[PDB]
Amino acid sequence: KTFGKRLDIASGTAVRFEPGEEKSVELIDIGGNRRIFGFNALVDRQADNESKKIALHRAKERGFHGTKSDDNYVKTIKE
Amino acid sequence: MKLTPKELDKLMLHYAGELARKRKEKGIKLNYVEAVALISAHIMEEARAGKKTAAELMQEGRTLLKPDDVMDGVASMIHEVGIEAMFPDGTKLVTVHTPIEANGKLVPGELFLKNEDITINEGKKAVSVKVKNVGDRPVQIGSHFHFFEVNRCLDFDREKTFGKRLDIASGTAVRFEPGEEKSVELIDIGGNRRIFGFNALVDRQADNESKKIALHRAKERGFHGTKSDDNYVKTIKE
Amino acid sequence: IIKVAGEHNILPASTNPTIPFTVNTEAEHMDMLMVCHHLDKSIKEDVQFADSRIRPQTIAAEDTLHDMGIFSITSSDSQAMGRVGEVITRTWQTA
Ligand SMILES: Cc1cc(C)cc(-n2ccnc2SCC(=O)NO)c1
Ligand code: NI
Repeated sequence: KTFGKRLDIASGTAVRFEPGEEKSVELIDIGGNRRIFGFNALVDRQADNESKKIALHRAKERGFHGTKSDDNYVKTIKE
Repeated sequence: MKLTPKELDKLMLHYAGELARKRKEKGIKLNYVEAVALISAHIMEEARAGKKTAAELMQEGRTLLKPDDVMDGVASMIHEVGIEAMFPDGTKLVTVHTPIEANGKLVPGELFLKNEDITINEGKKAVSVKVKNVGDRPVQIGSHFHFFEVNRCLDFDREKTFGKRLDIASGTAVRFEPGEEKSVELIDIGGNRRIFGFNALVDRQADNESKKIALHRAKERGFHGTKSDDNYVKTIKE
Repeated sequence: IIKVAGEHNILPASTNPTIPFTVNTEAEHMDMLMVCHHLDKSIKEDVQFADSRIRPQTIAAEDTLHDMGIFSITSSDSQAMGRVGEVITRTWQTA
């Protein structure tokens, strides 16, 4: 539910999570051309529904918590 | 005649041998050059005659000079004499091993050694690993090869050999016949411990982080005896 | 192929012989397709190929997609199913 989104807070501020802490946050869509490069190299391309499946598969293989991508994933020619 | 340069060189060698034979007939003890020339010229003439094999000439070359026929020190200087000669089936190489026995005490270039042993790889503690060749072809491993990355038909506990090499003399090797099983001694690789090449299973700094990647790569490529657990977690650069 | 005009990374263009959609458009394009591919009406595979190519439904949709700002560029395809002196005129006819 958080693909292509960022925190809806004042620009330059932050949200802190202590160990064991649980809370809710507010998220809004990234603007502009929505081209996402860097950050953990899970996307490195245009953000859309096609790139979301690749990003979820990459996140599951690298052990990011809470990522659910189905078994029998079909690879593309450029991943 | 259409002589080649090879024919001219061999003609010169033949007459050097003839001069040595004339000096032997006059009762003169032969030196190093004369003895080498005499043996070479005799082998070339016997091969031209065409009645003997090369293996017979290898033994016949050892009877030409008695120990009393040469000067003191000649026999220790001549370890082998090689000569190519044309047989009826073509040009072959004939090597004569130790043609003259020695009879005096003069050894030119003699070595006088101490009797203390040399300790190699001082301060390196070794471990012992049992290795079995389950393939059908022989395998031989050198002293400085990264032992983790040897031929995939060798079966051993590969986890214990990461970053290690054989504890033998530098430039020697250990041989495994098909079906053979034996133990070897391994010590840590020195220097900066940067391992590049060999099967491209590491290609980076050797440490505990790089060992997990190497074990996963070795299991995917079918190297025997590699144990890496299921549900492996990939990194950003593998 | 028309579904890619909704995507973010695509810059979509139309050529002028299909705009604006007129009552002579389909027959003209069908007869152009029969000449260039050397098709025959007596073969069931050439007829099946031609009916999957022309498609008056998507041709009719193209004008409305231009009016919505989903198509963004007009062009000629000059002397290769298109008319090099009519790009501006056919744009304003469609508007
Ligand atoms: C509908 C049509 C019209 C014309 C003049 C030619 C073709 N035609 C023939 C072979 N291949 C093609 S399609 C390439 C094209 O017309 N522009 O790229 C199709
Ligand atoms: Ni064209």
